[PDB]
Amino acid sequence: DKLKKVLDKLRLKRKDISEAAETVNKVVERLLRRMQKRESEFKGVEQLNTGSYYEHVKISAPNEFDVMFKLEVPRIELQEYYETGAFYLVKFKRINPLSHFLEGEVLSATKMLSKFRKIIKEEVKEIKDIDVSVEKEKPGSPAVTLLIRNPEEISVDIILALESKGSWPISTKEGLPIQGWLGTKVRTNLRREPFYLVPKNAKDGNSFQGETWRLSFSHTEKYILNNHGIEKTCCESSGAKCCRKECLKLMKYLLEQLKKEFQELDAFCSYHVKTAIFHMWTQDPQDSQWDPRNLSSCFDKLLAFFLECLRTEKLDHYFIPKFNLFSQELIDRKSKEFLSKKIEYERNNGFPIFDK
Amino acid sequence: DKLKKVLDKLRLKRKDISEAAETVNKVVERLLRRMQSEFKGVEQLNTGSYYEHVKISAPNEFDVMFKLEVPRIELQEYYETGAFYLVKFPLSHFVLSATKMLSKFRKIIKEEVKEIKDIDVSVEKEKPGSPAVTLLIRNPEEISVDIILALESKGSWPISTKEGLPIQGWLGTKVRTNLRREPFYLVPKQGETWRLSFSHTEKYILNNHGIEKTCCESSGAKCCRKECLKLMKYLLEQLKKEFQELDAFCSYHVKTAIFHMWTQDPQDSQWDPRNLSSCFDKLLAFFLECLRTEKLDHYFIPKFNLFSQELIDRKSKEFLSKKIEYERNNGFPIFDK
DNA sequence: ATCTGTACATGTACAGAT
DNA sequence: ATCTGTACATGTACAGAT
DNA sequence: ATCTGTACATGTACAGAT
DNA sequence: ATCTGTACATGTACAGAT
Ligand SMILES: Nc1ncnc2c1ncn2[C@@H]1O[C@H](COP(=O)(O)OP(=O)(O)OP(=O)(O)O)[C@@H](O)[C@H]1O
Ligand SMILES: Nc1ncnc2c1ncn2[C@@H]1O[C@H](COP(=O)(O)OP(=O)(O)OP(=O)(O)O)[C@@H](O)[C@H]1O
Ligand SMILES: [Mn+2]
Ligand SMILES: [Mn+2]
Ligand SMILES: [Mn+2]
Ligand SMILES: [Mn+2]
Ligand SMILES: [Zn+2]
Ligand SMILES: [Zn+2]
Repeated sequence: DKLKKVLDKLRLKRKDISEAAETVNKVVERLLRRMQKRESEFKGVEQLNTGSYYEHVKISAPNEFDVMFKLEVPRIELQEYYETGAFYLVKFKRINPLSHFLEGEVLSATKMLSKFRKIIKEEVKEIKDIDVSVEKEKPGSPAVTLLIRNPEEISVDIILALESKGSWPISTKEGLPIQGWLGTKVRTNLRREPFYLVPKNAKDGNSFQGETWRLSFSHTEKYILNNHGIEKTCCESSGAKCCRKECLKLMKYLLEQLKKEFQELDAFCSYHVKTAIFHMWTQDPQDSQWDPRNLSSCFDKLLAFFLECLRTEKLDHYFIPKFNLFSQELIDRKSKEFLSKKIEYERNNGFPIFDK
Repeated sequence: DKLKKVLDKLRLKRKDISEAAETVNKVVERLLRRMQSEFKGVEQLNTGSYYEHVKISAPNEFDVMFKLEVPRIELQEYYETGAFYLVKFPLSHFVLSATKMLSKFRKIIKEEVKEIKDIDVSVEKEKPGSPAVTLLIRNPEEISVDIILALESKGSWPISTKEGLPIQGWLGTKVRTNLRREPFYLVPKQGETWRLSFSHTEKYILNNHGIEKTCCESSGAKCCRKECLKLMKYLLEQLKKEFQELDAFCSYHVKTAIFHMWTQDPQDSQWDPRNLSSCFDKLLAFFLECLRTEKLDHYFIPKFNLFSQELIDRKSKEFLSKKIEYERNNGFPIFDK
């Protein structure tokens, strides 16, 4: 009852969805078209909608959309970047529209993301129907973000991705541990899907950065979010309804509200809570451990789990086990302790940040 | 005990599987070579008990579709039968006559089988009522192969199936929609009549049969759904072996009955291996109810009654009920031979 | 005359709305 | 409960290119 | 267009642990 | 008797090379 009314707050409205989806699809269509025209290096690029809005876990308002422009790159080998698991150099044996981005065998991420961005910037200029601009480039972002004033503000991340259809890299062998939850045939099929590489695009000044790519599994996460039960009928019209997505929404909201207020929490992002809950879904595979009548227990055990990840400084990538999103090298212990105390406070005081 | 012991008997042996399959693959590989003639573009889809892992006793009967992609055919229902259709609009020299198409198809097989000199393999006399060209093979052991000619249509499933495949509370709506996006097939049966085939859909179900995704997987629990199919298949095989009065029954009847039971009883825990006996017994009970009411509807085509008087005589159904009721109430003597 | 990328046409799970 | 807009998977048509 | 290569599902088999 | 783990065998989906 307490949290059922928070979810009612977080529920998107069909009117806002229509209006936001109407505009967003128009801009994305045009951008996809221009990509195909002339002698564009990105001809052949294909579209994949990913992220919260397409998983039906986008909360509060349909105001941020993530879409991937994926380019199939054949004949490709990969140099893992310093045993980090998630970052790679892309190389080419053979000797190609991507020639202008080559740097002798190795493919440049920033060169390719700059040209990409240039094309988007230009194509946005020729849009007089709607109020749309390109956000200033952010470090670490593989995206070209559109800022739309549809009266209301709307972000769109155009994510540039390489597509490889070969078997996933060995750093993911022990990843995606869904055998006791979605099972082994689901895991095999998912791992027959392509894998994706997005530009790391850091500006830390370290070697290789600028030619460093990062693995992406947004497509697999989209599948998992919309096929999340041990029973095939979970949340279907002739099935029982679980509270897995509702729990993700509340956790997302906790982090969003806190992040709006305290900039100490800049290190953190919603992908953290997304990863923590994929683990909880593996830990607690049965649909009967996400009964909507136990919403509070379920939300509380997800918080308990997240608290332990913050304290023990460990939150493994769901797809790349050896990569720790809560490593010291990524977030201070101070930043983690600060969030740990803020979560315990909300936890033991009636969640007053939900009423803001 | 009894039933575990019987299941041990019916279990195929790795060695016999290895021997039969390599010989069977040789003939199908060679036959499918030849076909791509008017059947160029024919693709091989393996079907039936052996490929569903419910073949019992011996690997001695294999089923194969040679399906043919055929575009924008008009379909027309046969006097409201449900499952039989006339087909209208390379294959020009055949309304598409199933009889005609089958015969040339047959002619090719026959011709090519005559060229095989490394395997003892002949073509069985044509059986009226069979859409199959059947091969009889001798390794030192007898093995028969059904080469099934199918048309493949990539459009919506016909209207008579709209209420079919009632898997919604079992395998669910997403599975049902994806299955119905697969193509549907048409198979020869009056001379130009074809029949719908869903062997491809039945193969997926047999191998994705649980309400939980992990059913019968390495990180899941075993159910006894396939063992019940095997036991019921065995009971009918042994009865037909002995009673010519049961000539009109076939294993597909048993298969159809258990699909209904799997829909009636969707939860994996209703098919617990610790409950093999009751599960078997309630399958027997359901099958007798089908006999008693003369009603066993095609799982994909609900109006089509496989147990109508028109196809199986009232006498034959009561004869099979008497014999099953007997074996049921006597501890299955027939399982002992 | 044919071929074929692009995009209309069809159907339905999901979840908001009445 | 039923009605219903969006997203998305797959089947097909046809303008414009061959 | 056709075929090999790869991965892992579905089986059977058999011994050592329960 | 049943269960676990390893070995052994076939089927099948699809990347990619020719
Ligand atoms: N740090 C990251 N590492 C790996 N994948 C990430 C990371 N950040 C985002 N992604 C992927 O990109 C998608 C879009 O990210 P985004 O930050 O918009 O979050 P979201 O999941 O869409 O939710 P919301 O935008 O409502 O916070 C994520 O769903 C995830 O699949
Ligand atoms: N009357 C029928 N109607 C529809 N499909 C049928 C019919 N008879 C057989 N089939 C299809 O052809 C397949 C092969 O049939 P067949 O007679 O070989 O039985 P089976 O299921 O393979 O089992 P087994 O040979 O072990 O008894 C079946 O599995 C089914 O898909
Ligand atoms: Mn998002
Ligand atoms: Mn984003
Ligand atoms: Mn068979
Ligand atoms: Mn057969
Ligand atoms: Zn659910
Ligand atoms: Zn099972």
